[PDB]
Amino acid sequence: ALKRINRELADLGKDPPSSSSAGPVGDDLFHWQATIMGPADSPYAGGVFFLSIHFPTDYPFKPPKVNFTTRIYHPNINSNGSICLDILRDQWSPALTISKVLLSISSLLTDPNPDDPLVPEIAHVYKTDRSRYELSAREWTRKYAIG
Amino acid sequence: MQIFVKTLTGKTITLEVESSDTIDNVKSKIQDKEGIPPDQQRLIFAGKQLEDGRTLSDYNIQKESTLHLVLRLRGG
Amino acid sequence: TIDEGLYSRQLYVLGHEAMKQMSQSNVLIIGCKGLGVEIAKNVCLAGVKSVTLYDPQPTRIEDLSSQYFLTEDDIGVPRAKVTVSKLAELNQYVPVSVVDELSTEYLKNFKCVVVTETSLTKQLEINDFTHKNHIAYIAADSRGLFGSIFCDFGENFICTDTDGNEPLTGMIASITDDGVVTMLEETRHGLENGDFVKFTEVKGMPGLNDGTPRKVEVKGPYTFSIGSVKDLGSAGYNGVFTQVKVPTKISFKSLRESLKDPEYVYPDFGKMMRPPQYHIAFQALSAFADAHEGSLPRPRNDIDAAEFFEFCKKIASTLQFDVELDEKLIKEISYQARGDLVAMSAFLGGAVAQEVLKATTSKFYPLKQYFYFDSLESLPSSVTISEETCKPRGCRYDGQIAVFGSEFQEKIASLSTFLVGAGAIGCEMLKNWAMMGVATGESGHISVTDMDSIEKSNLNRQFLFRPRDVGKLKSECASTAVSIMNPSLTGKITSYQERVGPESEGIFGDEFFEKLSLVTNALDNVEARMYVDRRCVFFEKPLLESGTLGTKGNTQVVVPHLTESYGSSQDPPEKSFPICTLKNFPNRIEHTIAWARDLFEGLFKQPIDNVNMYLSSPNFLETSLKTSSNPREVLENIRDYLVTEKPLSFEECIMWARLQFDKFFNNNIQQLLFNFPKDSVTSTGQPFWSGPKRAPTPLSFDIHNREHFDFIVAAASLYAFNYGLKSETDPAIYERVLAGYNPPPFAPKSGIANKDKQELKSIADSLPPPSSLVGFRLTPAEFEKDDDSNHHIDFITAASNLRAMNYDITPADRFKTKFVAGKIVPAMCTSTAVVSGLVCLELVKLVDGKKKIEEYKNGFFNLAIGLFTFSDPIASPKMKVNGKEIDKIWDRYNLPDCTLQELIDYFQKEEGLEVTMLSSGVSLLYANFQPPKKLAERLPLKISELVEQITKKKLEPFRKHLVLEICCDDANGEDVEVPFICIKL
Ligand SMILES: Nc1ncnc2c1ncn2[C@@H]1O[C@H](COP(=O)(O)OP(=O)(O)OP(=O)(O)O)[C@@H](O)[C@H]1O
Ligand SMILES: [Mg+2]
Ligand SMILES: [Mg+2]
Repeated sequence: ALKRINRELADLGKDPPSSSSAGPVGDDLFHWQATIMGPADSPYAGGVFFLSIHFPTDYPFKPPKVNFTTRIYHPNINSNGSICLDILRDQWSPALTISKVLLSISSLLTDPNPDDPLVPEIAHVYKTDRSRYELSAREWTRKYAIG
Repeated sequence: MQIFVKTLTGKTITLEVESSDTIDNVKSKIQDKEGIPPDQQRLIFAGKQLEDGRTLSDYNIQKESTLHLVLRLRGG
Repeated sequence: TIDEGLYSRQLYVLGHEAMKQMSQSNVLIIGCKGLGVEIAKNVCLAGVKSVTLYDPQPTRIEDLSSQYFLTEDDIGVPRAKVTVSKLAELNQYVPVSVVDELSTEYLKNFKCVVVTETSLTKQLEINDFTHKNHIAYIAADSRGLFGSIFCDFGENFICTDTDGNEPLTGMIASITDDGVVTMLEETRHGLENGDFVKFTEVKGMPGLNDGTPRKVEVKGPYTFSIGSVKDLGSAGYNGVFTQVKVPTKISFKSLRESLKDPEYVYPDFGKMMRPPQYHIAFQALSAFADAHEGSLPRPRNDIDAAEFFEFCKKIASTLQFDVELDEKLIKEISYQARGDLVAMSAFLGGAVAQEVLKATTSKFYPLKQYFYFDSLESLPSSVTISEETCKPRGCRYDGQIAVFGSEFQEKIASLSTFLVGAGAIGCEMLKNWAMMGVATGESGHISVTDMDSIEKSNLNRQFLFRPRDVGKLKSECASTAVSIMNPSLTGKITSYQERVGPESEGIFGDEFFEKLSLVTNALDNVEARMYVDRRCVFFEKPLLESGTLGTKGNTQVVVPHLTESYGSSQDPPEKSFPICTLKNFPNRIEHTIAWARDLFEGLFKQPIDNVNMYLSSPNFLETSLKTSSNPREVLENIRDYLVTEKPLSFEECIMWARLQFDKFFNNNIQQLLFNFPKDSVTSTGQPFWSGPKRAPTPLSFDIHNREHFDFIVAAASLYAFNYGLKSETDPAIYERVLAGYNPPPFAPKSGIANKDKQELKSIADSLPPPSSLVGFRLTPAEFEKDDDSNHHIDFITAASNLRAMNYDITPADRFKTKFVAGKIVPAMCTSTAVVSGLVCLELVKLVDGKKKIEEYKNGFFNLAIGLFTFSDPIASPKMKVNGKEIDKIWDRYNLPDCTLQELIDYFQKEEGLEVTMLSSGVSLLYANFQPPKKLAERLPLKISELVEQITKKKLEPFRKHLVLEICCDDANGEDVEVPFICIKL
């Protein structure tokens, strides 16, 4: 638990990801605040999104709870920040680090998946009227992810 | 060499292995046939629990040997 | 007509039909010693029609070694007469009687006959009758550290369920023309060769939907075959399959036929040559008793051992057994003949009671036919076991002194044990400790902790409690009961009502733990197990773990400096469903039940809490606005639970329930179909509602439908409970109120700056001030499954079934809904008895202080299939630190409360290791990459001061140590693991 978390933190420190920055809040090793930069080739470009990571008492044998804190207009992210990602519910295996989770979240941001949505209305807009989806996503990122 | 693994729930599994195979290979085969991760498998043969890093010949496991795949229970 | 308020956990193991058939069966038990009384107790708790006892032998003192319904005031009285009165209290639905004379024909009155402490001639006489009249016959025996069981259910026993597993079901993707069934993506069918399955909802092959079972040929983990389906069609798409379980015919042999050529059941595969030895040994015991006026060989007597070995050789010659008799093992059987251990009695009684239930219910696979067991590795080796030490002393422990001796009895009497939990396993463990004489000496003591209270459903397997005790504290009642059993424990048991966890370290501290001899876990969750394991590892105390689930069980032992801990291994985690599946696209009843539970919580629990917190905190609005993820929904909840939708009668509650029905079963489905029409296709052209996604349909409210009325009643009642109004139940008022309801129009919406703040402020000012509402509070609904008059499970069942009707899913009844939503763990009394017996057999090994790892055994068993297995514990891993051998688990560093810089210098100088990270609890005290100014600030402080500063909380007065985890690198820069640090404050 503690040794694994410290190993991950040290590994993150050695090489700056340049696209994510995760670290313990205050001094609590099991609670981290992460930052994600919106992909350049995406509606969310030029936006900073804050995530809260809660490691369980049984880490790495149970998935960490990752929640978006910044408001985002995405088909697979609801208003509570919940993320529809497989690697965090049942595919969680104690073999991949938090950097992999952050990369997965960034990939999800770069291209949404409306075939298995979490917000049906946004997926419907994405499938039917793409331009409206792009405008809404850009407006939301401008008015929530900047400032 | 062919061995049998009996689960605590009554299921029977047939594995094709060789005497020189390690316990890790057997656990990987059991994962392939059942989906149980190797770290969560408890194999017992002749009163000895098999440990990763050793070979079958170290436990004197021969053809048509029977292993038991067990698990711990949280109730009580 | 089964009382589900008592047999709740047992019906999830057996079922309604099994228990219904069991409640019409009579059981006769011959012999009322420890084994007989254990079997009778388990049978009475199970719920058979009645029990009859037969044991005219007068009570003796040594009989108290394992008979816990006998007292020293009953010496000279027949055992059955003194036991019936105490057995009649366990269960009120099971009468218990005594017969003073047994005749052969009388046996025809009983469904099952159990025989203990009876000579072989009488057993043959009884079996010759039971076999030809189709009566189940079981015979059990317990001699010292050896045991035997024999079962004979007749030549034509019919077993309906063989393994006790739920039928397997799955969703098919495609069925080819040659019967090759393929599962959905990454889904395993789990079938074996020869199983039978039946299909439904198959498109393109209607013939497979008739319901006729078909053979299964497992061609892989994902695909199987059913044969040739050429005629029925060309290819089938989608659909479901369900396994069909067929009865089996089992043929038993009589005891007379079985003696010549027995069929063995092997509890341990490490010793497969022994059961042939025990078969001869037990017959030789019977012959010896018949040649000495029914007297067994005296304890540790050489003359009797020689005569017994002569009998063994004679029997082996007579039966033409081609086995080489092991003189040491056989003479060991002779020495311990007069032994009577409560642990062996509990183990065999649990097994035999399960066999009796199998005979009555025709379920699970029975033992076929001989089961010979030994635990000879428990014999002490650190004491003198001889004829002089094992001779009886005329006390209640003679049955145990005849196996272990007086010196080991003194060792047992000086134990200081700690039992965590007082559930079923806790009650069994306390019984065993009382019978064994644990902690009855001057320096002995027992401590038991449990914070729960007795309930009606607990009485089905926790035999120390009675209906008059419902509502009391488990630990106090168990302590009193076991003091009644063994009066020597009066004043030597301490009961706490504290939960063992991080919050109770002021009671179970260093002083408490340093005096113990061993810890026994009797819990029902993994968190407490891990916590207690860590505490035992730190204090270096032996730990005995045990767990059960239905008919399965396991027991493990943790020995300091020898084996690994409980937390060094992993177990499968509990399964949770993805949020997307629960929210919009369910395909199983479990998904609907989870959604219904969330709906219950969000309708009757969360808004009430928000309203109450608003009226309590004078400035809750600011916190809600700046902290909640969805403050506007909180404001809406407060507004519509205070002013707008506040009910003034029950008719308003009924109208609210109708509105909620429309909201959650008619309108959201319409919106979902507006977003994803039934004819829509994915981005790749495949239809959207294909596979695990089922197209829903809106529900139109019809009062004549039962589920709609159930939902209305439950929702209205729960809303009234929240607002504390009188709730009606007569359907006439519901029909009258709902008749005059005019639904508001609804049309799905297509979607399409400072207004939101304006709306929030408008809502805020509309809320009445808290000053105007003083003393007015709303009652939240706290989920409670076990109460059937609160409409909790009723509401969950109704909502789940309505959502199933939305998506065309087969609804589940209230029984399964309670099992799933309540997360009930199936439980049995037989499994509890078996695990307690195994744990108490390991306890004597722990007391003797055995230093080798081959002498301890971890046990696993499944009583549904009759499987037992044992394995040595895993030795604790070793490592090399600074050229020294270090135990990875049981070693630690002992350092004073020195400065952080002094600690780093100590590690650099002595171990030659560079400290890189140092953490205590969940705080990072020191890291190598921190800025130099922060380190300079934190370097000259002591460890205690540093912990207090980082955690921002003072250390408790009772804190006597600090456990620090340190990660360090060697000179070359390679990470090396080191044991934790125990700083002494
Ligand atoms: N952390 C703990 N500290 C002390 N006792 C505990 C702890 N966790 C659980 N227990 C107790 O362990 C016992 C577990 O036994 P069991 O699960 O059979 O009982 P139960 O939970 O009351 O019943 P049921 O599970 O049938 O509803 C219960 O007395 C429970 O109160
Ligand atoms: Mg309870
Ligand atoms: Mg429980």
